[PDB]
Amino acid sequence: AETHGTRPDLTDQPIPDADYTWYTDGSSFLQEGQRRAGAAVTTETEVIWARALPAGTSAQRAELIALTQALKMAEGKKLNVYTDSRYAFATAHVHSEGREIKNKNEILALLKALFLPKRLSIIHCPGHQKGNSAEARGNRMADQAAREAAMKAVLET
Repeated sequence: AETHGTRPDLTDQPIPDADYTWYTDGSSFLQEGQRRAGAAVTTETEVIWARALPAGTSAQRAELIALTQALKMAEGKKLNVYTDSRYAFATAHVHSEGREIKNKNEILALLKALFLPKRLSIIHCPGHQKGNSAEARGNRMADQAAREAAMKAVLET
């Protein structure tokens, strides 16, 4: 049981009985002078969802959006979901009392979506990993799909 959290039964380690294990990533980069971004939810081997996000979108906000989308798609199911983002992890895990100065909308939407899955763990794993370990391949896969989605939309196809 977490405390000063939002969803009281949310955990940070893999639940034995999970139906789904997904990896999420936001990615942001500058191209043609402007900030571009995308978000994705994947397993080790398959892209469940990935989208380009509007110009200006920070990495932080892209990461909230990716994690929020995974929670929605897992509604009613038991989910282990990994993020490489300490900021999305904290936002999910720790309740903040101050009126949000940044990403107020994305944070509000992530917080509502926390309650969708039947059971949930949001786990933070390291990014940029070279392993064939499940997590390594999961996180790589999510990073690649999110960057790819953002790239394809900026280039226009």
